[PDB]
Amino acid sequence: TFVALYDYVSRTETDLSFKKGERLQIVNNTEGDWWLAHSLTTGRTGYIPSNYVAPSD
Amino acid sequence: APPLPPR
Repeated sequence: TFVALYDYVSRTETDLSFKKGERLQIVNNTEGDWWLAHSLTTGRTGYIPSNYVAPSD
Repeated sequence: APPLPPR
């Protein structure tokens, strides 16, 4: 479980848009430093830039 | 914000 440190606006049809503070579960790293993530906050799933999140405490 | 990684 990770937390968003920034907002992120989707730039592709498979990205996940998220707000700062959202809690995310990492599904896989099938896009490299782009991770497939599921937002516990919104229920959506999509790719995120891994440098925009950090582990939940 | 930091730069987006290459995809």
